[PDB]
Amino acid sequence: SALHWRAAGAATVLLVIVLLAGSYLAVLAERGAPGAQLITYPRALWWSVETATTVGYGDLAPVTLWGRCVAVVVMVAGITSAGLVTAALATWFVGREQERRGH
Amino acid sequence: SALHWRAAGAATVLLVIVLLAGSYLAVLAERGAPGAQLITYPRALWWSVETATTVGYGDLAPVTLWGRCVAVVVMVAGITSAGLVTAALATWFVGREQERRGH
Amino acid sequence: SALHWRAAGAATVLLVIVLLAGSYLAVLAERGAPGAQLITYPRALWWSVETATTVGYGDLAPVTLWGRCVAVVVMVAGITSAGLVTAALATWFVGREQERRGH
Amino acid sequence: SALHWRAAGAATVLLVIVLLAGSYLAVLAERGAPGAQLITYPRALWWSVETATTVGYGDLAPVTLWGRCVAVVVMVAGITSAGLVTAALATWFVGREQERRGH
Amino acid sequence: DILLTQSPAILSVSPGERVSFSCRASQSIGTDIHWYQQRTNGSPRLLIKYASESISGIPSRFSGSGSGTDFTLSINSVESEDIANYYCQQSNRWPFTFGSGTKLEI
Amino acid sequence: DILLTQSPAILSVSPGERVSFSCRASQSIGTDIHWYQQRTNGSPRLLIKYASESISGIPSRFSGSGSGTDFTLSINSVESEDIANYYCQQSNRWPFTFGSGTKLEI
Ligand SMILES: CCCCCCCCCCCCCC(=O)O[C@@H](CO)COC(=O)CCCCCCCC
Ligand SMILES: CCCCCCCCCCCCCC(=O)O[C@@H](CO)COC(=O)CCCCCCCC
Ligand SMILES: CCCCCCCCCCCCCC(=O)O[C@@H](CO)COC(=O)CCCCCCCC
Ligand SMILES: CCCCCCCCCCCCCC(=O)O[C@@H](CO)COC(=O)CCCCCCCC
Ligand SMILES: CCCCCCCCCO
Ligand SMILES: CCCCCCCCCO
Ligand SMILES: CCCCCCCCCO
Ligand SMILES: CCCCCCCCCO
Ligand SMILES: [K+]
Ligand SMILES: [K+]
Ligand SMILES: [K+]
Ligand SMILES: [K+]
Ligand SMILES: [K+]
Ligand SMILES: [K+]
Repeated sequence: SALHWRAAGAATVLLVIVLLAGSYLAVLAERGAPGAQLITYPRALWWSVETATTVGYGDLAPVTLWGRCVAVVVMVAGITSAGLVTAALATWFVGREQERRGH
Repeated sequence: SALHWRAAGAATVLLVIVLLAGSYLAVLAERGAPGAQLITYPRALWWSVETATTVGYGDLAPVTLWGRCVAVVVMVAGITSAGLVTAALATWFVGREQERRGH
Repeated sequence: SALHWRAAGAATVLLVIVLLAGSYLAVLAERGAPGAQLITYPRALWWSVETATTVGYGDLAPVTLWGRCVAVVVMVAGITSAGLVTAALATWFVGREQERRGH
Repeated sequence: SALHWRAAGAATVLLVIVLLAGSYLAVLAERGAPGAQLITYPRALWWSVETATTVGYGDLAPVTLWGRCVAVVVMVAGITSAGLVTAALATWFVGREQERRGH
Repeated sequence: DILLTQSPAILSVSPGERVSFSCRASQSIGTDIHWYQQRTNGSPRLLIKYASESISGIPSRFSGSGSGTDFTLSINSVESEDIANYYCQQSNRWPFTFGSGTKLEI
Repeated sequence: DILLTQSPAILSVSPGERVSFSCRASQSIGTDIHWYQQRTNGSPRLLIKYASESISGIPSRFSGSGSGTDFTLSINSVESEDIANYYCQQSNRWPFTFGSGTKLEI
């Protein structure tokens, strides 16, 4: 298939992997830090999603160095995914407008 | 009309529907969870808008599994809408620059 | 000048106007609601900027219907501005790549 | 190399510089304001990253005029970077689709 | 769960004086407090919603104030028909809860 | 609503000593506290804004400190013309509220 759609689907798959891996690693990094709340997996998965989408309610946040590094990877995976999809959409619309005008 | 404008308008309509449906479903999911604040419709509609735009002040947030799933649909509808509009804008600008340079 | 640059500059100007007008209107809407914090202009201007950029720390947020409507206009002006600029950037890059490849 | 990739890499470099400089300047601006929390460099660097990505959990936020001005530069550097990368991605996808269709 | 404390449980006033009922929430609940009047053998009647908002059909001598944890229902110049029990109720968090009631006596 | 507690209500000092007025807020209000002086039959006069910021025309022996819930107005070396009532006022949440005042006596 076309490259922009392959890249978008790839990025969605990788994003799902980053969300799951980041949830696991966030708990691993944050347990052992007194006061940390990112310490059970279901709510860590929720936190990783609202971090990837850049919503960040602030109901949960990492306090350790490694938990925050994981957060940064999650943010960047989410923003990159969303950028990839926007660009793929733009590419589709541009090509269909080229055809509709007769190139 | 052109596809990118039809897609953008469609996405705006669907987004409005997602905001209203998500507000209704958030209250339905969150009532019954002790401590939940997303439990009356006017402030749930406000929450759904600040979630769709990815602002997420954190004045309100869901605590249940289903309320958080609804939140995820709202985030994705909002980010997709904004991506669709950016791409439609890009398509418009690219075509007008093609014409202005003489193709 | 080219349309995408005119549209981006227009949007930046309008955004500045929306930030100032929204700060004024937020204070006007929120004074009179017990508990409201968006009630003096300097911190209301700060709130309007972190709302337009979709950061939303949550240090400040509106509680009234009209203050929240103003917030929605600010969010949409900020997201639209950022979309307009991304699209103008895309248009510039696409045209320069067309020329660099010889059309 | 092509302009959109040079611009994206430039923007990533400048963003890293803005994150480090903003962390230093945030601490410099906020020390001396009673109640301020953005006052040590490691957590200021973390704050600058979650501000640049527009996540904004709200675990930390500036309270002074200059700390908030720094925050605004960080937000805009982050949003511009992300816009630049999306536009570079769009340019790449558009050119590869042009070639795949035979121009 | 939000505990709502109404104290004192009995208020004694003279005709035509201003009376104030106290309602205190165990944590901050914005303005999400509603006030009901219940006369002897009657069903509760909403007086004030969201701490201070009027209800149509309710005499204007009723008002409410406060936000956060501390709420006040006020009667300008009490009269005989105000003799009743008065309840606050929060809707900030699930479940909704009621205060234990203050009796007005003249 | 923000309750501001000024205690004690009367402060007795000797000429030239350092005096400190206390103002405590019922919840955290950053540095959004302002201090006024009112002499006998005079109107209030702003002394200190945002907990610690100077006002032009106010003698430099006045200063303020604190953040969160606990605020202090200080007079370096009190003199006769400082005899007055002293009020704090918050602007963090609507409505603005005043403390009940501390009288300075020499
Ligand atoms: C290594 C393990 C990583 C994966 C963890 C498995 C999580 C299991 C979730 C289902 C169990 C429900 C328990 C519970 O009570 O969950 C909700 C709170 O009631 C929490 O809300 C959540 O789990 C948020 C769900 C977020 C959806 C993300 C979808 C991504 C597109
Ligand atoms: C199934 C029902 C779903 C729809 C719910 C209907 C909501 C009614 C709102 C108007 C009643 C006002 C009551 C009130 O006091 O509202 C504001 C708080 O004072 C709350 O602010 C809000 O309602 C936020 C408004 C957000 C605007 C969203 C616009 C989308 C582009
Ligand atoms: C109708 C009036 C609307 C305009 C209001 C005027 C605001 C004046 C700001 C300067 C006075 C400083 C007082 C003060 O102590 O300000 C900072 C806190 O110390 C607050 O931080 C802020 O004011 C945030 C500044 C945000 C910058 C926005 C730039 C947009 C690109
Ligand atoms: C002028 C100096 C500016 C630079 C400051 C240097 C910061 C040093 C960080 C490493 C020391 C660890 C100390 C510590 O305990 O750090 C974490 C809390 O435990 C804080 O989390 C953080 O430091 C957040 C890291 C954010 C990563 C940003 C990556 C950008 C792509
Ligand atoms: C950012 C990817 C690496 C995260 C590793 C986390 C391990 C935590 C150990 O304390
Ligand atoms: C995410 C779309 C389905 C949401 C269904 C919510 C129903 C809640 C029932 O407890
Ligand atoms: C959203 C634009 C209109 C805002 C008007 C605010 C006026 C508040 C009056 O209470
Ligand atoms: C926004 C770039 C300039 C920031 C300067 C900060 C210096 C703070 C001095 O109080
Ligand atoms: K974006
Ligand atoms: K955000
Ligand atoms: K955001
Ligand atoms: K946020
Ligand atoms: K937040
Ligand atoms: K908080």
